[PDB]
Amino acid sequence: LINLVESGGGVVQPGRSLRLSCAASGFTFSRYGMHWVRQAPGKGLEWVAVVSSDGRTTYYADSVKGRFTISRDNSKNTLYLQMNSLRAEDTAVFYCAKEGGDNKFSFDYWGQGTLVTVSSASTKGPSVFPLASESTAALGCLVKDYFPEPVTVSWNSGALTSGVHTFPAVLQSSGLYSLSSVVTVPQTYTCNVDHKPSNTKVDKTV
Amino acid sequence: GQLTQSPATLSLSPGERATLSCRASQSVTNYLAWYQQKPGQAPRLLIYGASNRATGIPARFSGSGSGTDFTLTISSLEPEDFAVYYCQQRDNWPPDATFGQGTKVEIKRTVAAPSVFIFPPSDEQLKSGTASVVCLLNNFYPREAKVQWKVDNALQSGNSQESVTEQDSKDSTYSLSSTLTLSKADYEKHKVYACEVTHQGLRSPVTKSFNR
Repeated sequence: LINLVESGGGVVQPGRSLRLSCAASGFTFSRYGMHWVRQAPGKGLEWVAVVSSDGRTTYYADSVKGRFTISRDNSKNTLYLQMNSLRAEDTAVFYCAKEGGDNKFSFDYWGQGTLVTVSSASTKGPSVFPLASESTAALGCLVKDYFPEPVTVSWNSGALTSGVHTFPAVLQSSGLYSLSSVVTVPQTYTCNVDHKPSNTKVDKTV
Repeated sequence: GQLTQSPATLSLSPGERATLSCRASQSVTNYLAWYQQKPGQAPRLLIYGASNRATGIPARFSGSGSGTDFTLTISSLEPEDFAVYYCQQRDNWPPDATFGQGTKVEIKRTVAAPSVFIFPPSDEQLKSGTASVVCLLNNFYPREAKVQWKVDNALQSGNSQESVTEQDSKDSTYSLSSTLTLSKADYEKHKVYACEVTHQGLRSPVTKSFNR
């Protein structure tokens, strides 16, 4: 019944801006205090800001004070977060949250989250390298230096799934991501790599 | 102001009882709330006011506590209950919410040693100026594992990054990837590349290596 849907997230360079939105439905929006909570990659939940139901009161985490501005529209029932002077450390999934009906010190509904990536990295497709006496053998593909997330990896157009492990991507110091996809075997092996951001497509036979 | 959750990770089998703890640094005015969160998904309210279940939350989830001590209990674990759990608090004023750092409820299974593999950088890649040496730890349990990189017997520190998969849906194991990054010039200056793995399932550490 109640629903919160966010949008506005995206990739941006340090010092620039972004405006996030959270459209509410299924409840009388104007009667509830609304918040923004973030979660940096691999970290826990972190409160960001709040705006009173009537929009007259706002409060911020010290780390965003003076840069971010929270506001709301009680006609279009939408919550906003204007983010200025963004830094690399602001990078995180941003969630809007509704103060609970039964208990306002809890968050009964959350938006799905929108990614805010603050980096000076350039949109780049990945280079795909092969990873080539024993009872079991391993092989795979090194999907290196791409940005931003995500990439999809399948083996033999999807026909091969057993024994496959596609690892979470890691942010190299260069600011570009890299990940490995492997398969163990006790046939031809081709990893299908797709990176939308750069409309890059590669089928690497290993 | 601060909420401490323990233990960091809870390893239990389906059907078992899970007891998660959250301790506030000072007495909380308003009883805490608990959230469940799965990888890549929004948190979801389980308990509020310390003991009240949110709508749609099954009876196996219960909560208790007051003052500085709160507990979240899952009477009997179902496969879909293995996730991360956070406790949360908030006051009228100031209005900022505080979150515990989370407790991961993980599936416990029999010990499984990882099979190890080491991959030299491809000539294709070397053709670009960089070298990535990869070490794979396939299907192991528990999660704790030690990966040590050595180049001509020099312990490598600070030039590797690793990644771990989520607990496998059918065998409940973990798999890990460790990538050692060296400039191509340095790669060519050394001969022996070794990845040593220490794990409970391995009665002796396992070393996989190659000579450039």
